[PDB]
Amino acid sequence: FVNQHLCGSHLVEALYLVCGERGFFYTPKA
Amino acid sequence: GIVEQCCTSICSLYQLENYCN
Ligand code: NA
Repeated sequence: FVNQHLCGSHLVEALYLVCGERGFFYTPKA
Repeated sequence: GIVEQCCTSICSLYQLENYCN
């Protein structure tokens, strides 16, 4: 699920699943 | 940033994990 174009909620979902209990930062403007 | 690497080009686990805390 990671090796494709991921945008918007699809990208947040991938971060959520991969990062697990670490959590993540979603900084689209950086 | 993440949009350029994973939305307008193809994402990778290596890259995604750079955004985990
Ligand atoms: Na999870």
